[PDB]
Amino acid sequence: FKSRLQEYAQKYKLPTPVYEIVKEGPSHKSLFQSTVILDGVRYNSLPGFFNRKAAEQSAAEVALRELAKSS
Repeated sequence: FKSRLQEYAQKYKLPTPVYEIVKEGPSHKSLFQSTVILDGVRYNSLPGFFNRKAAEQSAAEVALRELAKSS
């Protein structure tokens, strides 16, 4: 959520988005999942990521897309 979406939440007077990170699977074949929670609304990233940054970006994309939908 950090960046544009963060500034948006601030302008929307919404509670600071909560970032949670979930890591599962083998130590050599691990998968990352990012969850961004904003005002009770949960934004889950896509599965099948092998990088924390990749999952985080996906989570942000979901939040942004859902924002455009609500826009």
